Amino acid sequence: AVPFVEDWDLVQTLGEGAYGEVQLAVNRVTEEAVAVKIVDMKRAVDCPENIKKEICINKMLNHENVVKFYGHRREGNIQYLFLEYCSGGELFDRIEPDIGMPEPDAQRFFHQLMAGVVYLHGIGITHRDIKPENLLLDERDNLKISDFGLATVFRYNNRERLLNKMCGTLPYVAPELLKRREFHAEPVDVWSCGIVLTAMLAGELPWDQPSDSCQEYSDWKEKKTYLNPWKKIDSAPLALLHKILVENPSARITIPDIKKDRWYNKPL
Ligand SMILES: O=c1[nH]nc2cc(CO)c3ccc(-c4ccc[nH]4)cc3n12
Repeated sequence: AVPFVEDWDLVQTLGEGAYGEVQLAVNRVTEEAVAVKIVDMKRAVDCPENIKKEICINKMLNHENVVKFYGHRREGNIQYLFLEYCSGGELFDRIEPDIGMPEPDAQRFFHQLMAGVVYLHGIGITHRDIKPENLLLDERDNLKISDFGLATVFRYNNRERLLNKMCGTLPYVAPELLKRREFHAEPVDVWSCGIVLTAMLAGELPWDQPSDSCQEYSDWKEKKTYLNPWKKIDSAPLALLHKILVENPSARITIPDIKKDRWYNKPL
């Protein structure tokens, strides 16, 4: 990207994406900032197809709680994706370890998270890796869903399909990914949003994984909310978490009903 880097300072690394590292690029003349995701397609034989899909999905998106996609180009074996620079950083860094953040801040972010996910689901897209590292903040602390490297289409027009791919980040994945050969897309994203809410409120992930052998998950199934992280969480948001972190995805709360939840609507 020699002409580009003559005019744009690749100032620093912002982070890792599913398929590559993301850099802050600043135009020397205009000082416009853009995020440049740099993907080495030689790292996997299926990387070209995979990054092509991320690009394709990105072209479908336009929402205030989704990271803007500006464009892309290839040079040799490297794919460059040009994305909104979200100057508020990752939601992850608003979460004080073992403490979380103030409840009003968690609620606001959660509302914005719901808005983004509703939008994605409405266009038939599931993100599949919702976590604080993939939720960015703009200059006014508006939440933006980031990184569609693991995203896929679960509804073609008005026809849903079941998914089967075990992907995502283990502490955030729904138990059906470890239990059912096929499953519905939307409840998996709802579950990860519940784990994000948990992390925001208590600064602590509740379990390594929602599997039968994970004691911390068994403790939750057994309603032991007198243990961490749950004992740090007020009963109101905890009541919502009780509805989101339901093992049977068919019994799990849907987003329309999350919007009816008492804590969701609570003036703080
Ligand atoms: O601005 C962006 N666009 N895409 C991304 C992707 C990541 C990786 O999570 C990313 C990570 C961090 C930051 C940031 C940190 C501080 C201010 N901003 C921006 C990011 N970022």
